[PDB]
Amino acid sequence: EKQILCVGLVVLDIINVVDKYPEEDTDRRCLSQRWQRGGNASNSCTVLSLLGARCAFMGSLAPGHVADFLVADFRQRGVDVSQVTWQSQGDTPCSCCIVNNSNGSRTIILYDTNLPDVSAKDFEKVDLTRFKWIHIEGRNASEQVKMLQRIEEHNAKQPLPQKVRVSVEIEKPREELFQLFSYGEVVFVSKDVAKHLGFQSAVEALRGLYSRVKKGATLVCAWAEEGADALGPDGQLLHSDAFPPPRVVDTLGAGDTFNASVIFSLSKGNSMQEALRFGCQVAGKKCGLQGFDGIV
Amino acid sequence: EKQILCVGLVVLDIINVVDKYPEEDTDRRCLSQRWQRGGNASNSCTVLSLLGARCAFMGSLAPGHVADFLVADFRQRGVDVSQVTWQSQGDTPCSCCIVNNSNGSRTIILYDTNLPDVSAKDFEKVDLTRFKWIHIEGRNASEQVKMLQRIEEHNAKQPLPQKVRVSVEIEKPREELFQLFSYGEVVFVSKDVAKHLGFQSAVEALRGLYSRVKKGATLVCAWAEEGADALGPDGQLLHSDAFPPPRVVDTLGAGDTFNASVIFSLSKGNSMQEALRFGCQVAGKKCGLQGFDGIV
Ligand SMILES: Nc1ncnc2c1ncn2[C@@H]1O[C@H](COP(=O)(O)OP(=O)(O)O)[C@@H](O)[C@H]1O
Ligand SMILES: Nc1ncnc2c1ncn2[C@@H]1O[C@H](COP(=O)(O)OP(=O)(O)O)[C@@H](O)[C@H]1O
Ligand SMILES: OC[C@H]1O[C@](O)(CO)[C@@H](O)[C@@H]1O
Ligand SMILES: OC[C@H]1O[C@](O)(CO)[C@@H](O)[C@@H]1O
Repeated sequence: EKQILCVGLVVLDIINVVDKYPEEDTDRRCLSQRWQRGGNASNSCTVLSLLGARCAFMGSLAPGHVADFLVADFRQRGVDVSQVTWQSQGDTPCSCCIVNNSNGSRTIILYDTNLPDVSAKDFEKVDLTRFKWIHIEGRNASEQVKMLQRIEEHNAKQPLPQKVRVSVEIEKPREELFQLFSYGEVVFVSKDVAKHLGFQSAVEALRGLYSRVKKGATLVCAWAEEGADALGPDGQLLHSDAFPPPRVVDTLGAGDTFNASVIFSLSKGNSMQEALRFGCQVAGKKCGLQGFDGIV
Repeated sequence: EKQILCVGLVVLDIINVVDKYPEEDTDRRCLSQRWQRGGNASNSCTVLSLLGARCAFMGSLAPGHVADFLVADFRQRGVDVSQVTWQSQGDTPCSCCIVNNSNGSRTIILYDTNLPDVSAKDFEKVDLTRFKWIHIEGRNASEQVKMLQRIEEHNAKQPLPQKVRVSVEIEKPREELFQLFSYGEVVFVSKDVAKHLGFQSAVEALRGLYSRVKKGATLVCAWAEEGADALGPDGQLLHSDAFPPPRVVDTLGAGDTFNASVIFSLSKGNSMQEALRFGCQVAGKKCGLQGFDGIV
């Protein structure tokens, strides 16, 4: 009955599949175009739902056609959005994406602004006993640090079988987000963050960044087509190769698929080695199809 | 009380204003992004409305969030959409547009498909006495030829002050569309069509293509920043220079603005020379602002 909660961003992705990258100053038909619910935390809710886990999303929405599409899509997947922060006004962000079918490239034109992120005041109203796992996409670090501290104070009063497991994603190389390294039992660190901090390989990143994580936590670093690596308190450097499809056609959300699949596998009691393998398997399969529905 | 009717395409334009053309395989914020009702005939209704003429739109829509946005926008402008053909199913087309603020470039990723165009059976239900002018965007020529013939049969029974004036646009270089040359009192021919038919200047295009238009009609050929030219039955080659803004920032719909402004000026009894001038003035002003609302 307990759900998995993901806190972070939801956007509307308008995805244009093309057979060649558009030439500036021209008009040309795409191969296909679709509206797709996006955002890191939102995409991980999609994959968790497809994998069979009841999950909830916490993010910001503003009234309009965009939010109406997103709410209906959330409902279709069975993702709980009762804790979404509804802003009085604003523009729900929309990403225009160009997916080149010929070379597998992914180009994202991101919205110029975002709605205000979920506040710690917002998060304080959440009944934490509803959830066995809470994943936070690193965005507004000062507010999210307070959220993570609230979960720690909650867990201090709970016995072992009723503690809420926590994971965080640190994807953008913004110094403020690095306060999140010291929270959660699993920390997903992006390749962009690793390179920004001076590491040019997943193995180097784990060795160099492990001192930042909380006592007993596991650091996870996915490295695109090179697979994914992890380092936990037992001191073993773990690695899974990627599972590339015969033809890479859609990598948008592949990292979100990896994140959700690792969470799913760990929530079912699997080892980090198996969860890393499972995450690359599901994410690699996703890269060979459009959207997420085909991962099954 | 009589309105102007434009028959053709409506699409949803998602317009991304950027400071540099997006690099393939990257993510980057735009300067701004907006939803804008688009399509040639639909854009001309917008400009006609802003210029103060009551107008109506005839096109195809299908249920969904896209049509809901478009219908509300039509309503905001006061454009009558009672004769829109509502399809039972389908995807209302959406164009993803990249507008480079630095060089004024316009890149359009067009939807892969379109809804079925308005049929001659659809158009037969329209009360032609409602309209003093009917403009047809050349799309499904075999059906639109029947529409134009119906207007001719209607006008044959009307006295001089009650005849419906007709204009056509021939924008795409598709051979089937060239059946429309012989219909209407004003024929807008695009630069792309002129070059496809072997003419590299507006003046050459008018001289070489005038034999195709109906007896007494005027052929109009706009040539982007070179202005616009026209040739009517008096035999005088007319030309207006363009009226470029201090900085060209948004040319999407500039041709639709020119078309509507020429129609507007002619409907108010002005000469072709003045209507050509007026069309370049309004379209040139449009090129210096986003969307159409600022033309005033
Ligand atoms: N091009 C690719 N080919 C095969 N697998 C991939 C590819 N990109 C990503 N993956 C899979 O997805 C995971 C996450 O990659 P990441 O680099 O974080 O994705 P994103 O591009 O979404 O940020 C990898 O660990 C791998 O399992
Ligand atoms: N780059 C530009 N600078 C100035 N005026 C322009 C420009 N592009 C178009 N116009 C104006 O708009 C009119 C129509 O141009 P056209 O080439 O048909 O537009 P479109 O690019 O929308 O097809 C021109 O006759 C001119 O009045
Ligand atoms: O940065 C936000 C972008 O990233 C994604 O979440 C994919 O991971 C897209 O759905 C969204 O447009
Ligand atoms: O071809 C259709 C495209 O052209 C426009 O009508 C501009 O003239 C756009 O609004 C639409 O996306």
